[PDB]
Amino acid sequence: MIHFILLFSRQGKLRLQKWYITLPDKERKKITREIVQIILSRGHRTSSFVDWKELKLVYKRYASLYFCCAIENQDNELLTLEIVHRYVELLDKYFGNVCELDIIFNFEKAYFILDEFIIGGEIQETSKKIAVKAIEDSDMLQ
Amino acid sequence: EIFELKAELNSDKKEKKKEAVKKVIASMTVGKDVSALFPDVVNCMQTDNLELKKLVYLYLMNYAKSQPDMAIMAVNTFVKDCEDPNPLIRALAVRTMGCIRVDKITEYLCEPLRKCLKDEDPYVRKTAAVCVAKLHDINAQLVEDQGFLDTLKDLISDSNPMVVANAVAALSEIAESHPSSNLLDLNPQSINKLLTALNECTEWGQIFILDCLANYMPKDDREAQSICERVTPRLSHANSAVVLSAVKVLMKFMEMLSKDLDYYGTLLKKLAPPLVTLLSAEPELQYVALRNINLIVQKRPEILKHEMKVFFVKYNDPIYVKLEKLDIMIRLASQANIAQVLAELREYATEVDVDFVRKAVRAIGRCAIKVEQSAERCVSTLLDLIQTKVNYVVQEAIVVIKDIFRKYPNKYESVIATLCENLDSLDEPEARAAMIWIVGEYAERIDNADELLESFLEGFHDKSTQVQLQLLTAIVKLFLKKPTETQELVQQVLSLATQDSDNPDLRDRGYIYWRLLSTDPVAAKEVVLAEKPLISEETDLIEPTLLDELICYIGTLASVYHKPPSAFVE
Amino acid sequence: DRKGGSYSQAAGSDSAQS
Amino acid sequence: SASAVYVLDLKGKVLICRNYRGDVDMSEVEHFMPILMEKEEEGMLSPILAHGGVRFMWIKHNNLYLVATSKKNACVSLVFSFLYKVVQVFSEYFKELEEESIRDNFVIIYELLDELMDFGYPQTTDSKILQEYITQEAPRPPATVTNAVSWRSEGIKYRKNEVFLDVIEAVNLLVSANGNVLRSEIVGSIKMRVFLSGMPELRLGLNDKVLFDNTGRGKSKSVELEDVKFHQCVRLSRFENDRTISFIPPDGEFELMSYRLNTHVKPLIWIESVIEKHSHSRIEYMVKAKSQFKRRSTANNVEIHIPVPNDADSPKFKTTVGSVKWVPENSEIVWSVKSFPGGKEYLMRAHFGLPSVEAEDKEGKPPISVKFEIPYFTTSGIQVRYLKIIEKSGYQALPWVRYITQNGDYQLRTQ
Amino acid sequence: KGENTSLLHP
Amino acid sequence: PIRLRELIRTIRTARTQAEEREMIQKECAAIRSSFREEDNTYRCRNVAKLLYMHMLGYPAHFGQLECLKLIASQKFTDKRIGYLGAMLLLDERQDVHLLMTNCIKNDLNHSTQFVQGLALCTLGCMGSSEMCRDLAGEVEKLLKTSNSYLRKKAALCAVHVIRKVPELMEMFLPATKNLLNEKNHGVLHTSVVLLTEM
Amino acid sequence: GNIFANLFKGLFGKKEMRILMVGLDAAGKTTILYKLKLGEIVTTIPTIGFNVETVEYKNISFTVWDVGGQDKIRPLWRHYFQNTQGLIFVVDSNDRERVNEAREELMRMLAEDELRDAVLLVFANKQDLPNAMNAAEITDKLGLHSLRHRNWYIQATCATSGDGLYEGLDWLSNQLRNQK
Ligand SMILES: Nc1nc2c(ncn2[C@@H]2O[C@H](COP(=O)(O)OP(=O)(O)OP(=O)(O)O)[C@@H](O)[C@H]2O)c(=O)[nH]1
Ligand SMILES: [Mg+2]
Repeated sequence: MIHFILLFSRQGKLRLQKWYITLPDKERKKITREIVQIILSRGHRTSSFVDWKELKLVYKRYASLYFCCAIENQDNELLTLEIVHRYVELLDKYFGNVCELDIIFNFEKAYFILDEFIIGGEIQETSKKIAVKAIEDSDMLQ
Repeated sequence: EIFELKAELNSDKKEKKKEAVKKVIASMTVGKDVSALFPDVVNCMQTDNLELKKLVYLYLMNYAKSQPDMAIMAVNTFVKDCEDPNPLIRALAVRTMGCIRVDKITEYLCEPLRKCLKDEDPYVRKTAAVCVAKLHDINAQLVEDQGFLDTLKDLISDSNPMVVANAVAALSEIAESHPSSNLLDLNPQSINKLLTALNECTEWGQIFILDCLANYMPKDDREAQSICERVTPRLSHANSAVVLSAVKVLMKFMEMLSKDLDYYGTLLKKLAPPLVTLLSAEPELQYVALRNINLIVQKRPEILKHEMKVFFVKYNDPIYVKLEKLDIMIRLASQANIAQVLAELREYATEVDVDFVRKAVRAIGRCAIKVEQSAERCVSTLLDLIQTKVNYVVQEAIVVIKDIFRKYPNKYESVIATLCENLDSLDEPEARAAMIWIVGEYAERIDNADELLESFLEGFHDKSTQVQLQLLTAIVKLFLKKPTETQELVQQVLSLATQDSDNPDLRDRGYIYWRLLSTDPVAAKEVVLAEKPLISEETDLIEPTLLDELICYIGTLASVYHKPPSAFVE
Repeated sequence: DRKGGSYSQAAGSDSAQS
Repeated sequence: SASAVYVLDLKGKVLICRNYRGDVDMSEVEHFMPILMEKEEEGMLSPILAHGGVRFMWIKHNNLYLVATSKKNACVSLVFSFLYKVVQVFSEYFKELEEESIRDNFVIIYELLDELMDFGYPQTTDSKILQEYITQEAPRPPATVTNAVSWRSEGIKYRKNEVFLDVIEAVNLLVSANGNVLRSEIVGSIKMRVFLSGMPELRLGLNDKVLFDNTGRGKSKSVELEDVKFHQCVRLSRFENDRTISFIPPDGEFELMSYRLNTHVKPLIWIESVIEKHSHSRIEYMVKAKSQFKRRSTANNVEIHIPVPNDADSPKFKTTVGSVKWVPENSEIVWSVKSFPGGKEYLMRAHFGLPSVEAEDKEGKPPISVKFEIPYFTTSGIQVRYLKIIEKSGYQALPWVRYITQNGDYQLRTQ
Repeated sequence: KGENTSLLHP
Repeated sequence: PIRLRELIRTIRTARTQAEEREMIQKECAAIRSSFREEDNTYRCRNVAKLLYMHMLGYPAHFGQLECLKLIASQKFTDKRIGYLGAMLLLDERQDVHLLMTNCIKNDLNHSTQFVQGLALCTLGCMGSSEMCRDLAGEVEKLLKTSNSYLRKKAALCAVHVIRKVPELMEMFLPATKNLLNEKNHGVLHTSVVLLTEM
Repeated sequence: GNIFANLFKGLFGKKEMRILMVGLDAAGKTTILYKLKLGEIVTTIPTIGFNVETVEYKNISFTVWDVGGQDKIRPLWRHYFQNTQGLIFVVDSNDRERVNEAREELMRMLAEDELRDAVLLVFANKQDLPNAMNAAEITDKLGLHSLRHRNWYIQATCATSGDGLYEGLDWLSNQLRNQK
């Protein structure tokens, strides 16, 4: 399972954060800072895969904001990238032309979508249309 | 963009040329590589506008190393400008000539340097001296061939006291970079002439004048007395660097000063107000002042005997400033202000800086070790800190208690009971090893020493090499002192450290302990539990040879770093 | 007027010291 | 011995740089930012940086760090003095210290930097002289710099010769939490705004204890300042010889002398604070302030800052005199008083709740300080005797000076 | 800027 | 009632780190003052601001009771805000999730599908050793449900309970029997994941 | 300033008041709250967390926050004491062994400076079996008369019957409301 998934900008600002492992607040902040430093000090030809603290630290940012995940060494690496791409596509479909500025304003919506997509570090919605329909129905509830 | 800029620069419009120069400067200042346009700007160099000349010179200096080959088209312009009637233009040309890092460029500027060496303008003279110094730094052989040393020596014996100071600084830099052969040392007449111009020198000139005296070695008390009297007025100058230079000069002169004469006493009396004033300087200069005081503390510690209130770290003082103040207080600790030091350490122990708290604990321990008159007060403070319920505070208190027991353990038997139950669950190796050593050495006032060591024996084989050695030593000491309640404990420790311990040093120690136990248990008391002599504490004072050298090196980067001048430069 | 102490005229020297 | 002095920004971008020696590559500035970030994160950050064999000393400015890279073991004090002089010159020329003026006056900034120092040796340090030779909106250099008298420009003509003095008093009291004051120092400040015609030579005269003892008049109230520093124009030879304060006053406001000596008198304001803070239930602020100064003196704009709890909320203030406002940014309650007559007694009773959830870490106990400023009060009792204004042409001057007493390091240790 | 740009450009 | 968008704009308008910290402190003081009065109308905006401040790196110890109060509320937005607060600032090591067990149990029988799904997701994300012990029976009850949208959530909750409590996997042996014919991809994936975890 | 709007609001009833629910587990706290809010005895599971509800009576909306008597939930009453205007204590007259524990918990709770403005509200729960004590024996055992500066009233209510709830509510309103 994914220990923690967080969205961070290129400058170091974090646009998302979702950890599935209970850690101390100071320890969590230190881990996030170390992950940002490793990602911020990584080239474009590093394969987007890092084994930091025995965790599959996969970094793949399609824009100025980067995305990272940390999972145990028990599954294929391409599965994490596929899940990240599917989540990004679902978020773009839910929002529409998602940008960095819109991410800050829609933090609650993004958190709700992430919770409805993956729970506890495991995949919860394999389909892409069903999750979008459920999110739309939940939003229309009020 | 680039093509448009080149076309504008290749135009005959003065406003357009000025706009292009401003755009190039903004691009150069903004981080744009405008060195490729240097040859284009070479043609548009001889301009009547003073602002344009400065920008062109700046671009050439910034584009000289980048395009040394293209820089050959500026010698004629520099030669023409070297005879400019305007003193500002001449000074700018002199500055630009020395700023060009061209090996073949300074060769053609030797004649202009010789022409400008005798410049009547004091600013012109200073610019010529600066250019000569720059040429000597770039090419010492070229400077020697040009023979500027004779002109530089006579420059100090001229008017333009600021120009004289600039020439003196240039000569010192040349000699400082020189291997000391052919030194520019002057007789007492030169020193008197400099002192006469010292009062007319500016803030920069005063520092340069004081730098020259740092190299001269006085040989007569009357000359030393006159020098001290002259340097005394420098202490009433607002320039902190001037104050620091004057203090360094006074300290250097005090090396040959006689304590019998009253001049040394007057100098010591007048130095304290200067130190107090310097301590109230800016935070950037606060660290420098603290370093200078620490360097001079080891030389004349009696100068600042009564300076203790200012040694307290301010609430708004920086972390480095607080550390420097704590170091000064520790070095300046005395029995007269022992209570004040203890109160400040207690006040310093309530801060939120973990590093600051550790430094305060270390300073308190050092003060307690240095002066035995406050040993009871130090023990009480350590007990209060331990009772404060701070993990870092508890570890620091345990370390301090362990250090004090090894230094003054004759009256340290009253704290074993208090330290016996002091939340010993801490796993810090420094605190755990100190507690184990204290228990082993002080296994007389505690009736449950074996019980306390039982908890730490669960992971003795995997605790640490130093921790395991300390635990084994404590077990051996307990067995030697009271083997009735530790007969099985000693055997278990020997088995664990001899069979389950793979450490080479630890295994050897365990084997030696087992052999001693199996050979003569009675002799182990006189061999293992022997009365150790006094522990030789390491002196924090610098060596006298280094102290003398550091006295001359006042205000340099080595003083802040506390390293020799040759050990910090590359 | 002005806060922080009004400006007052100052002498040239100590007339009682000659 | 700094290789080059540059002005940086908060984002790590260098606002402006000016090489003086060329012994250090300009690319070393880039590594300064990561080094500063590491030092701040590790607590090892210091103003004097070190990038290998090259030291990059930096000073935190209003908006950017004044990084001065150096190569050899040059005069660190000299480098600091040069940086301070450059900061003062920039403040004089530019009224704002931010990135707005750095990129707005670069044309004159480069010329000023070039004229200031050459080859690592500062040459120009007079702001008025620099403005008379370098302007943002060129003639030959002025002769005042070449002449010895660089603190008084000749040829100044004024309709009236008026000098505005300022007797600034700084009362710093370091009162420990036990109630005993440890650091009690009063620092004087003799700043005069001389605006006359010509370059008159000031002849300072005051009621100094040393001067009175030397003259035999050591029987009245004489101020014995522990530290007295003369200005640039002040002649140190006369002061060392017979305490003769003879110097050419500058054109404008300048600090001629600054007294600095310890204080053995009772505090001007006696503040008693009570912390009736319940265990995560409520907080009590028993603040009582007693004015120990003379009743004839009133403290204008008195602001006694009482640090409130970091997580405290819903506070209620029960005071008698003076408005109390809780600043969320300051996280403390400041006892703001417009005018505080001497001998006034103000009692305050704070009451606020506390969050149920306990704090994860402690926040410390910052000291309590007041912002009292009572002018027209001379606590030290030092009285100025006369100011010898001598002019070759001959004119009648009318100097003015005001004594201002303010609260400096009057910080009281929290309980 | 670089923030208003689409994450995937779709 | 300061909106989250206004707080984000104000944070973006701050340049200096000290200025941003002061603005965050003022916002947190305002939020604490509003919470101390027991405000329930604009609680959503305060919760969003507190979450943004916590994500920005600001303390939120005092903002724990408000999240618990909003969790036991009736508004759908309030319930979502409380669930988000419990998932973000609530943890087993925090110990503030112990009082949330009764709220979760009450919401376990809630008729609304979004509320039940949100509660299940929060329980899975913040699974505790004691919370799973008191909620193990509820998870098994929903495992036999025929709701495709809830089957995945039930499987995830069971997997989280098994991971947190390996000794509780014995109660899921018959619950997942005969569940390999699920047409929905999510239900089949959840069943396969549960089988692999077991 | 003007208080015309406040007077208009109070003319038809504006005061609401507050209340708290305290007592040992299985002491009728949940059943008592259900009877007060709804009017029927609804079976409830163990109070792992807390129950929050509001009761409107006599134009006053007195919110009730049920608090369990579990060991892990007994120390949690401090959090519920914040922003609380009233407090109701549920005792078990049929639990002699738990009577001492309830008395100790009540003494510990009443010994808090924050919980000082709340009047005493003790309900004699389990008033349906012969083992339940009277309104004076339970108070004497708990030492209700020794609570200085505390306005406490002893009321006996049967969880199955619900009798005495109206009298207790009227007494609480009279103690809290000092108007006509
Ligand atoms: N049937 C009945 N039960 C009563 C009576 N008096 C008290 N009770 C108790 O009240 C309990 C009601 O349970 P809940 O609704 O959960 O409320 P509670 O008493 O606070 O129990 P917890 O919520 O677990 O703290 C029952 O378990 C009974 O033990 C009564 O007169 N008749
Ligand atoms: Mg109940």
